[PDB]
Amino acid sequence: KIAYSEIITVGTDKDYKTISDAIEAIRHMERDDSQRVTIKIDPGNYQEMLIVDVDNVSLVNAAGDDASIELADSGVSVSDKAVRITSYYGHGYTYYSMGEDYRYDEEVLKVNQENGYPSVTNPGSGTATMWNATVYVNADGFEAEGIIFENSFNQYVSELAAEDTIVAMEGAKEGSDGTRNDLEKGSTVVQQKSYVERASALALGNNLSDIVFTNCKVVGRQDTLYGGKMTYAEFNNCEIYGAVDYIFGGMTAIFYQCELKFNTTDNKNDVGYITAAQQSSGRGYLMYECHITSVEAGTDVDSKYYSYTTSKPGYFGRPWQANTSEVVFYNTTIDECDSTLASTYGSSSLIQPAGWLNSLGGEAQMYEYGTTESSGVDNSSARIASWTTWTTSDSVLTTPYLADGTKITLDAFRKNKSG
Ligand SMILES: [Mg+2]
Ligand SMILES: [Mg+2]
Ligand SMILES: [Mg+2]
Ligand SMILES: [N+]
Ligand code: NA
Ligand code: NA
Ligand code: NA
Repeated sequence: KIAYSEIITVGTDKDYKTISDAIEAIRHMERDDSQRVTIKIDPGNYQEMLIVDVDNVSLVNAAGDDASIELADSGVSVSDKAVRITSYYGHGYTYYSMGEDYRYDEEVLKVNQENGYPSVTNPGSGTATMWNATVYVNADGFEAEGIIFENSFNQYVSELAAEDTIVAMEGAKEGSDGTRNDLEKGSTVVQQKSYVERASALALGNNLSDIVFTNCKVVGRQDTLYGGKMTYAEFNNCEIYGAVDYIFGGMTAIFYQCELKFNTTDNKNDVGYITAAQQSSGRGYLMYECHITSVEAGTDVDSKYYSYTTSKPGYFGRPWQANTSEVVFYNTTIDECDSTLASTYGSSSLIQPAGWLNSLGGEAQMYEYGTTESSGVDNSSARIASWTTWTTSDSVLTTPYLADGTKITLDAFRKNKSG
């Protein structure tokens, strides 16, 4: 056991050299679980996977109010005032670096590369690996400020990925620019739809409380951000990036004044769906005064595959749990789509007129109140026109009240301490 420290630092001459090392130190502290530990991280690029299994821990950028969450170099780099926590496993591949707990281990890598075979087969999607999440939060009271969480699987070939041995397995998706193992460091060819599969940046476990992200960014494509059932999490002034089902799971979440950025390519089938909610009961997601928008070429993504001023139009979501899942879009501002893509895909709005799809789990309690369309269109009458049990008039609210009478407020989506 080591002493309690309320604040510990990460950086080349700080308390700890890696974020992993700092979390491991917290596991050894003589502290009550109620005593918070803040990990104050120097700006830098941290090629690490983390399991946060310690209560009341914060990850914060040492740059404070002057933190950046900007990407650079077509996704490959970050601002010098950014803290990026990144890793690269995704569905369909096994990795010589992967250890028994499904996380990267440099010592396992060395053994496996000497042996000529991996030691652990990647399950891929699902809760065994948390969709290969970079950061898996499995504790109460977790907070983060000014951090970029990323899975690079469909963003770029990282240093560590290029040095790993990556094995295509069941479900591997690849296009025509080389197999994943053969790509060199810095390649962005993995942004293409033909290489896309599920790879989470950030996953929250189930039954967790008091999780809050502030001024963070979460970077991925398919299944970027997961949160489990009965977890309360808030994302305040964050940026969430993705394509298919990029915010998913059964958490009771608030996205307060977030940028919701479609991270898609020119490929005609590369369409985004913001939410894929999976509640069996109770409250779902509250998207409160968010901005539906797009990534930018040269900072976030490679212009080779992103040729227009916006993403093509996408959708608010596709419910994963039938009937009982819940998402509320409240006071959303929706970009106008690039005029060329608007014509091609039949939508001036960056959200398709139908709004939602039944193509995952079915219909469920998907709501919209107070939309501003920057294009000036009014697609209210078109929303979910093909749905039969949750219909347009259930979804498109004229007053800010849900079907059970609940007023749409932040507090409606926070934990009720008496149960
Ligand atoms: Mg890779
Ligand atoms: Mg597949
Ligand atoms: Mg309305
Ligand atoms: N940026
Ligand atoms: Na860890
Ligand atoms: Na799987
Ligand atoms: Na790298």
